Amino acid sequence: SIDEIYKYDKKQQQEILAAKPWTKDHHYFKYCKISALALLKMVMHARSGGNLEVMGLMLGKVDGETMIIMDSFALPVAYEYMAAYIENAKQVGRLENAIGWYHSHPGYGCWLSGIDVSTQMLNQQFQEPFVAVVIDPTRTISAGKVNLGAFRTYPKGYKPSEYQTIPLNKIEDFGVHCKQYYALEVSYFKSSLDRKLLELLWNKYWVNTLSSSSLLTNADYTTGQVFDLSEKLEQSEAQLGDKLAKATRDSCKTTIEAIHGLMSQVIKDKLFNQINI
Amino acid sequence: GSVSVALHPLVILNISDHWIRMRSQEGRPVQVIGALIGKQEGRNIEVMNSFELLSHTVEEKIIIDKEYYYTKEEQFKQVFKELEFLGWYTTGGPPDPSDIHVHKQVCEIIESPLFLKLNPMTKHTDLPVSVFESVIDIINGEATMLFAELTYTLATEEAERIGVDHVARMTENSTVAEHLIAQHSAIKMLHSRVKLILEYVKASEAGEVPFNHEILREAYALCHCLPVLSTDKFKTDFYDQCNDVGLMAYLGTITKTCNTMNQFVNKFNVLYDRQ
Amino acid sequence: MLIKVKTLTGKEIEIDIEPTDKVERIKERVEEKEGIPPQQQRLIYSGKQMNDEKTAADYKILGGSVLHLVLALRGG
Ligand SMILES: CC(C)n1nc(C(F)F)cc1C(=O)Nc1ccc([C@H]2[C@@H](O)CCCc3cncn32)c(-c2ccccc2)c1
Ligand SMILES: [Zn+2]
Repeated sequence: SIDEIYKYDKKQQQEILAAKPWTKDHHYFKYCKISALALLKMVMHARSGGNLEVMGLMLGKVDGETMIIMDSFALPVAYEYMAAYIENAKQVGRLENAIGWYHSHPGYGCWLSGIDVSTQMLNQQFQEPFVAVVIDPTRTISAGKVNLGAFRTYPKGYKPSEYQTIPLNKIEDFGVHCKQYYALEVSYFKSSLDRKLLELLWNKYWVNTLSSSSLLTNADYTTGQVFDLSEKLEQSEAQLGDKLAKATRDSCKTTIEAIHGLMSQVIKDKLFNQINI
Repeated sequence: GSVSVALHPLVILNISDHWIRMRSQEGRPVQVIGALIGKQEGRNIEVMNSFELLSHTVEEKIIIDKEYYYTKEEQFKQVFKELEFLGWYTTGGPPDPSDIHVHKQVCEIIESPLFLKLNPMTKHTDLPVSVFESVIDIINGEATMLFAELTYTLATEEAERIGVDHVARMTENSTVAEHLIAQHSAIKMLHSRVKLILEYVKASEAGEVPFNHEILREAYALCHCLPVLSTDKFKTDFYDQCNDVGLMAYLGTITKTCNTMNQFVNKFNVLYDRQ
Repeated sequence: MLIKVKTLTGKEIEIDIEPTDKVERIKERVEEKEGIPPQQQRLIYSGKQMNDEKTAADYKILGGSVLHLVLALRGG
């Protein structure tokens, strides 16, 4: 039956909030579990603004080293409207409180800006569990895959690459504000049961899958991945003379995606072209 | 379209999450009530994002707690400029008299209310059919209105399509199998459609069904279109793509071999030459 | 008299005041509780932001009203 993500346990949440285990170690949070509804609403709001920028809050809880997100609600926008709409979190009947904020970067990669990192610093300083989601609408529309942006920042006065596609303009902002935040591994959870049963509506499409036009839809994504892998491997070599394991994993995922696209193309060719010859 | 009802896949996920959250919170499954909004263009439904509208479910009666919905109206109007109340949703099987009472309460707010009855306990292949809305039948005496089911459509936008694809099985069970099961399902449903078309053609040939001169003409056109792009330029492009993917696989099999060789020499340097 | 202010995450703080106390006094009490500057902090009751000049005459609760604390950047 698995599940067990739901059934918000108030006592455990209060205990983990009062313990404050992330104050001692800065790299406490490493895994971000976004829900299906969270992603659906986030991407819908991100694309419902086109090239304009949208932002809202996302509700969830904390379990050990993972931060689970169950819901997300948009915002009207800096004026009194946003503050008035914030009361929705405590006005409705829901036990998930609030865990962070999401905001879109329409065509500017997935990194965190200077104002973004400053707001995240403030939010972490006075609201201990907080994460920032920096999803990109244009990239997921063009490439057909969703890129995630869980980018929790570091504390002030403390000292301790993936979507590097910004050609000219905002790459300067990327370089200066790069060590001020660390990415979180995004691992999606499906509630199973009802949603797993109802996911048959994806099977209803059956045409975008049969004609996917892969390997050209996200050609720029693969070229960027290879470009990142090149200096990842160069850094692994410099250290060697485990970054090599990470470079090997990245190469394996990129190659697996390429071979999956080729397999889809071969299946389509066998299904359609090799009939009535 | 004959009845112009278009549901969005986000509404179904909203109802499912609502039902699951309430079931986990209260231990047992519990009936839920909602409020579908959307855009009306005279003869169009176009349901979109739905909100809670908890109301009350006390004993056997549903009380009019619609003041909370009234407060939620201006709240959702701030983020949805072009969206208006259209109906309400529920979780259960066939319609019940309680559903009739709640629908009567809802008609006070809006003139054309819908009634979605997403069934989560279903155990049959095709999806639960959304909304059983009615034009309200009136007879002499008591109104005794019923619901006259009309068809629905699953029109979806691009962002919704990408999100649904991501939630669906896509990339313990290996990535090859997860990638291939989607193709297997798509090809299976295409094969079922083509097989049923072939069965209709055979039935028309034998004589079970009347001879429709246009269905077989469309079938002949479909058969004639079957060899898609069989050009020499298509073959050249396909072979170029295959060679590119082969090179991209070679670069990466080399990387994996280098990684394993590095591990081997690391283990070898601490076993034989202790320096 | 003795009210509670909750942040978005759900953290509760219990601050004691008098009926004639001002909202600036509320912000200063929250500052002494955690350390949030008054200009980087917004207070909400019943879904409406408090004005910074009214001495809690219509906010009479007598039973510890729940206030909502929202962090905001300086001057928007
Ligand atoms: C969670 C919200 C309420 N919030 N809390 C706190 C904190 F002070 F408490 C602070 C905040 C908050 O709204 N921040 C914020 C900051 C900057 C932007 C814009 C800004 O730079 C302008 C250039 C574009 C941009 C790219 N990346 C961030 N932006 C936004 C923002 C993003 C999308 C739509 C509208 C606004 C929000
Ligand atoms: Zn940003």
